[PDB]
Amino acid sequence: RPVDVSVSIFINKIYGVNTLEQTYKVDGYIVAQWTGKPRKTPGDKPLIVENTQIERWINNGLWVPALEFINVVGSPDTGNKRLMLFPDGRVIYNARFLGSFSNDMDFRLFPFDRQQFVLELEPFSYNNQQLRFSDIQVYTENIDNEEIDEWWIRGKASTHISDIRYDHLSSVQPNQNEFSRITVRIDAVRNPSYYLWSFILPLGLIIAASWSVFWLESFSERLQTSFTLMLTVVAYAFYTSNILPRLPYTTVIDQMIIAGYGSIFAAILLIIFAHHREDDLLIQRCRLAFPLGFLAIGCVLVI
Amino acid sequence: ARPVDVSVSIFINKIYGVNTLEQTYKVDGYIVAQWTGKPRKTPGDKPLIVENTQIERWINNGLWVPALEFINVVGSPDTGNKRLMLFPDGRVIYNARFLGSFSNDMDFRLFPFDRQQFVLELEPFSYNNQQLRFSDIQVYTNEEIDEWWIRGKASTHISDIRYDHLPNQNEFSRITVRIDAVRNPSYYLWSFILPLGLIIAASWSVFWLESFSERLQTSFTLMLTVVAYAFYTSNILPRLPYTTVIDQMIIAGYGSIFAAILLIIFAHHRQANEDDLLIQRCRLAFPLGFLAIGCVLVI
Amino acid sequence: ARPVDVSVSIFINKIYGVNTLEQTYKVDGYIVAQWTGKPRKTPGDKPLIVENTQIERWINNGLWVPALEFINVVGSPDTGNKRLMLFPDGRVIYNARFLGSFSNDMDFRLFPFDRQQFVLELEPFSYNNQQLRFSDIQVYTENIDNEEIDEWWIRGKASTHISDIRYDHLNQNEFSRITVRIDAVRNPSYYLWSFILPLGLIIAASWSVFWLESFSERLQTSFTLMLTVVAYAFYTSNILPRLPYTTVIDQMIIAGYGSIFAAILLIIFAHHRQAVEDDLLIQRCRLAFPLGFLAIGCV
Amino acid sequence: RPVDVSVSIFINKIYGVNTLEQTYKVDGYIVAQWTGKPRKTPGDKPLIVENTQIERWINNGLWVPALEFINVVGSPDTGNKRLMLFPDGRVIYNARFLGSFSNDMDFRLFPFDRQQFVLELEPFSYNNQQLRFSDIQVYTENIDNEEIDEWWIRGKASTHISDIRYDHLSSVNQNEFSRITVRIDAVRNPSYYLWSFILPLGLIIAASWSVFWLESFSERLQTSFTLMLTVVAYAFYTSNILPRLPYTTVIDQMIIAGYGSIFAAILLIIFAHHRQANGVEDDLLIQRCRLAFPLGFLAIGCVL
Amino acid sequence: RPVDVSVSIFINKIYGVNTLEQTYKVDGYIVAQWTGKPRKTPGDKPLIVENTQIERWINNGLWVPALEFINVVGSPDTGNKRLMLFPDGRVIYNARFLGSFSNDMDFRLFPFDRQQFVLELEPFSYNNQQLRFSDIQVYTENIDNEEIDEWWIRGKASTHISDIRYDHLSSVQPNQNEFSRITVRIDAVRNPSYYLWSFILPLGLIIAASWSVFWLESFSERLQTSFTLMLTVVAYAFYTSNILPRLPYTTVIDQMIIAGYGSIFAAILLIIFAHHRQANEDDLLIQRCRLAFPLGFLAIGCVL
Amino acid sequence: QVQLQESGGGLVQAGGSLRLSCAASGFTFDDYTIGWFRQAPGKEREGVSLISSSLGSTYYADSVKGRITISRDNAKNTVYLQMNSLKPEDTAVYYCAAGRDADPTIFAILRSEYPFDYWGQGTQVTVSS
Ligand SMILES: [Ca+2]
Ligand SMILES: [Ca+2]
Ligand SMILES: [Ca+2]
Ligand SMILES: [Ca+2]
Repeated sequence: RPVDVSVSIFINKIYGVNTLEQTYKVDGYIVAQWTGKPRKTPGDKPLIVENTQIERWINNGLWVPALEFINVVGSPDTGNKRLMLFPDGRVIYNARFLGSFSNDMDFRLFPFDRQQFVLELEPFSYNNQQLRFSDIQVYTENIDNEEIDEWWIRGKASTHISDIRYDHLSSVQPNQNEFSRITVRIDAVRNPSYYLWSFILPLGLIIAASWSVFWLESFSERLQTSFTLMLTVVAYAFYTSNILPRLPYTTVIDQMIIAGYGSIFAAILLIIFAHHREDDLLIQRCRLAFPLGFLAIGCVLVI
Repeated sequence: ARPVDVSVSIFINKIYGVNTLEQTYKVDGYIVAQWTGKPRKTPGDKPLIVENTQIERWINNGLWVPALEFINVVGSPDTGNKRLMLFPDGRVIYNARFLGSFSNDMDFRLFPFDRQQFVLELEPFSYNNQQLRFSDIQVYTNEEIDEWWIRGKASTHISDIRYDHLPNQNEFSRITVRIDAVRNPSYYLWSFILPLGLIIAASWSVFWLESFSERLQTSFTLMLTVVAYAFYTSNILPRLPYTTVIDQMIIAGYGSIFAAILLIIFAHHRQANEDDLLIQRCRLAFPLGFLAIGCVLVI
Repeated sequence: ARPVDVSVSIFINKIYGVNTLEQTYKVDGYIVAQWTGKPRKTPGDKPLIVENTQIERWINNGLWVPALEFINVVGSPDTGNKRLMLFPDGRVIYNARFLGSFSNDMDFRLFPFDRQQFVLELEPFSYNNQQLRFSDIQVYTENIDNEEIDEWWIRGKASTHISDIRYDHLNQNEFSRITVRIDAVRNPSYYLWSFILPLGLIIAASWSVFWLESFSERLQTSFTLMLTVVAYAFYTSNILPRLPYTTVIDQMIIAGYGSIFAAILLIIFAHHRQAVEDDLLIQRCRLAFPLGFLAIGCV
Repeated sequence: RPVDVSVSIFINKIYGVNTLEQTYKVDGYIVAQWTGKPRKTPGDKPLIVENTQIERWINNGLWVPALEFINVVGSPDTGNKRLMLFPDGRVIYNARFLGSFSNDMDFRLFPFDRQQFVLELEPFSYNNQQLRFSDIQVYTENIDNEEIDEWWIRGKASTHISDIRYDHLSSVNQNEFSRITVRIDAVRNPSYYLWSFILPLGLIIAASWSVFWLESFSERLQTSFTLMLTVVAYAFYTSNILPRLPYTTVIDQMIIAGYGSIFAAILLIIFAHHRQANGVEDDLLIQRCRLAFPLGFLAIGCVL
Repeated sequence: RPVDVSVSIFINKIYGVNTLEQTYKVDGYIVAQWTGKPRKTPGDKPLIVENTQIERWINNGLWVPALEFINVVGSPDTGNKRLMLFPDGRVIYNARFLGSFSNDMDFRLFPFDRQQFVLELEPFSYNNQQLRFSDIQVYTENIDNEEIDEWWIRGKASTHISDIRYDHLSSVQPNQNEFSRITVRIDAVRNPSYYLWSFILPLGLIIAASWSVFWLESFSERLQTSFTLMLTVVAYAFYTSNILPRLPYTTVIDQMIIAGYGSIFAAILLIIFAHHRQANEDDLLIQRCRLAFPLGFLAIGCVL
Repeated sequence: QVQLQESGGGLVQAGGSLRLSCAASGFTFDDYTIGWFRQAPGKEREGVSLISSSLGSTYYADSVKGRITISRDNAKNTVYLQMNSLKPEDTAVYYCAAGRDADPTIFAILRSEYPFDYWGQGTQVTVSS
């Protein structure tokens, strides 16, 4: 009959987010408990088998199933391992792990993006007719000093035990293709404090200051200053790119940089148009029309 | 003694970590290999599962598990969980998770519009096609979020590699998998190509200035803007031993500004003494001349 | 039965490789653990030394060597030479060199004047306080006389605690935990002279916009000023550690943006809001602007 | 009677050149063949011993000498290993390897530098009286699409078997070891550096000479500061991409020449405006050095 | 009666200096020789035991003491290992190693700093009453092509065999708390050619050209130009920081960049002071400080 | 399945000799360290003699040294424990253990009984007069 396995995962740390790879590091413990055939433990007390010695018990016939992290990128770093063998037959496997996990992550709303760190566990060789997950318990520590952390864990870990029906199953034949899978989801929100005050705020001042070109008296002053403005945006796009994470798409900050280029370029066209088509009264006094026109297009960027 | 027929199945979970200069890419997936050996008496006449550490113990006892090498892998791949499914009739199924860095000839000259094909080359390490033969191969593989866009289902081919610099036992069966992909150019178009276009276009507005001193001094601020942009590009764009599309645009930017400097000086110093009417009013000829040369860059 | 008393001694050789974003730091040192087990018949009734590879062989033959885990270590640490000193009476002394990356809650908001405490948390991996207990802890930090050249200044001999950790989600739920704390202060010399001081000069020099005669000179210069702050914001970001919050230097950069931006609006306000008549007080704010900035600086 | 060992090295890839460390990565196979005592293999056919099983045979008495890569930086990454044991007594060791190798590399001529990637092989414990290298064969895959490759392998291969004498040994006498030396000549692909670094730099330096075409002294001096700033911005664009070295390259010298040219022009601009009979009388020849300055620079350029 | 151990260390390469971590990589060989109980070697000739086979001899009773690198940062990469067992009883342990070593390093004089690469060896478990180091021999090479190298080794290795007394030790056996320690020191000087020509020299030209502000005619020209000068120093500080090694203190180059900021800032104050502090009237001598400002700077430069 | 079939025990007259036999089956004999143990009534099971093939190690208890000789025979996958000049003290249940990682050299110090994966049923050896 299917072996019921009770799992408990302790998450110690979630860090090392790789934006381009869509990977993140998770440090914690994994506990698995199942009941086997009763054993004759020394003095009828639970027997502890640590690390190297675990393999010796397996060689002698102890059944220790391999549980694979479906979404782990490469073999995880396993710390200390232990087997607690009870005389009644129940076995408790406990091990420390650090692994790089993968999940579909959308950073388009950066620096206001919300992600969910997922862990997918499943037996490597035994279907749900042989091994089934009875329950899952996830324990996340509290973010004591949340202001100091890069990510803010919002939701207490979500858990779900599902059954994945694998298609191409070699020599399984009747029904050796349903596998029990534990799925853990930890919701988190990025800390945008740094990006708001050091990236969004100064950029706003740069774009706003670029509109002051219309307050200049001479055409030669309006056009020459706009090149210093253009150079300021380039210098800022560079300051942004060197710090911001690399992605295959544009973020909120990136779009602001593009808007900055557009605003300065549009102003250059207006400056030339007014002077070569006696300066136009309305065009030269667009000191109020240009910022409002930009803010109007800016509202569409949000909605 | 006919060759041992080996049925292979590769499951690709992730293709990432493209290293432009090394021409490498990382591949995470599973490898399944099935062959039929001598029958066994599995305990209880049911398939026997042998996991990880125990696999080596069976090999020490005489179990034949051939080494299959990834021809194009850069260093030993990271093997996760391993498994052997031993059937009573003699058939053996080897299943293992792997993560390896693979190499292939990659051309990034069309960056950010380059199209690449991720290849996997498998082959037995010690057994020729007279001893071990690959019978068949099966490959199993929200696109807006991904850096690369996988086009079609993986291509597969089983060939025979003849080693010249070693009877007729010099041929090895090789599985070759090819996965076509196209780069997501959205980011590079809007944050690199588009602003660069505006910088180059805005550089042509130097001809709309009234004074020669204004035309020449401004061109230096323009020259400095291209340098600042070439730096912004280089720091983000991947390192390569050749120029890309963006790199050529940067070179064209240098040329346009430098050509304008020559025109600005030529118009002000080559006359009867008097700015040449046509040269100073090249406000339309300079952009069209650039666009004309720009079209040749594509064709 | 009674708990096995374990006397621990930790020698700290080096603390380096602080990763700001990960809140991690590397620690090199030795770990010594002493306990009394079942007596042995050592050769010539003299202490027996068992090194490295041989330690595992003794464990296979029945020697009880409990696994002591570093609670706050990020990934398995790099263990150098290992040694077991087996006494005839039953004493066992385990000694090993280690290098590990440890984690702790670190606040870098006061950078470059932040103070941190590097922590080490030790605990048996499988034996509770009823089976294995820590009797005492002694930490040996080395006195750094050449403290001028070190990045961090270890301020005070290590703090030590031996507590009992109760685990709710498992009366055998309590484990003996050693907690080591090493207080340290960052060396701010480099950041003061190369990052704070020049910035002060840039922010002060920006106030000389009001000393310019013409409105066109005052406004155009303000754009060269705004570009100088951006260039400095970049020289800072490329060197300074990446964090999810602003530091002291970051706030100074933000203040620089504010000062220049406020000056731009004052320069325009003075020249366009009148009965071309620059307000006598507003354009002579050469003294009011720096004092107003220093006042906000004190807050 | 020294044991004759025939070696064959297959080079699959040469990459990951570290300029400062003078290191490079090499992926390939190593084949070593020698003849030992005859054996009775299953069905008198060559016996294949793969990976893990090789160590089992060594424990039982099979002599497998350790061949060390003299110039490898750290233990190389050994992939699949194999031993082909023949009944007549001959043994063939085959193994895949990936290693970081060191050699004296000079990058002063960058980006037009020519390097030679070397592999030095030698037995770790057996001298030439015990183990000798009989021959060496090196095989290289032809880089047909060399336009894509960062390095262009010129020479097919060079090999040499020498004898290294050590003037300090345990045996208070046999102090000579057989060493295989492989050399692969390569030339860097300078296309990228010519079009994206050399060419734009040329335009920057040339455009800096146009300061003499300005009318006013105030225009000539103020513009030269924008020129000076352009070279600094370019030196930064160069440094961030170009490899780090303990010496200057060709590009580095060009950037230095740029600093010198602009600085020399600043001195000339001031000298012409302040050294005259009047208060403001620009020397006719000095201000019309629009042709003398580029030729003077090109003259210095040609000798360097 | 302590076991006398003769050590010989061969240094092949010293590279990968990590400024912030105060570490340096060292590739080489380690040879240790001691005399034990005579053995019955095959054919009474020295017996070679390589790598995996060493562990087998240890399991059977062979005494091979663990010699630890005191100042190594993490477990070093041990290549091929070898035991040469003589019939008379003498044992020779030879192994290749690559390790990251630590030492107190001062880079305040960068790029003219002089460092000494140290190696500290000591038995891991045996005190000087059990195991003593009799002698040490260090064999470095003779770098003839030093110009290509980042570091210049000056003079042959220094050696020191001493006794380290630990106060807080395990056992109380009177006078058994001392361990024999080998200390090797290799002096080296940084190659400053690159930093002199690409960092010091251009910086000198930037600072010197910054003094040309006083040669401008108009106050508006003097003040606006100084902002372009200020921006040039920032552009240079950035070019410097991105290439120069990270340190917790300022170097010579860093101080020059600070001096550059001071000079420009002082000139800004002088430019404003001359134009606004008068009877009505740009000061004659202060604006003609075109010679006093550079000499005042050079005076402060020499004092520094 | 692993079977350590023991034989050669039973009743013996004081001062006599006896040769024990342990027929090992169900495992690769050579890469193991078969040995013999004994447990007298109301006394803890002690180690007698252990012979390993992988090593050249052979343990002999102090209470039996000089009157015992253990030997191996891989041809028949058996271990022979010959005990001469017996005593009534030798009376005990003689078990035959076999461990993979058991070292007779380390056993002389530890006297663990931990590295023995497989154990025999035991043969009674009684000595009297
Ligand atoms: Ca995806
Ligand atoms: Ca925390
Ligand atoms: Ca050298
Ligand atoms: Ca120190």
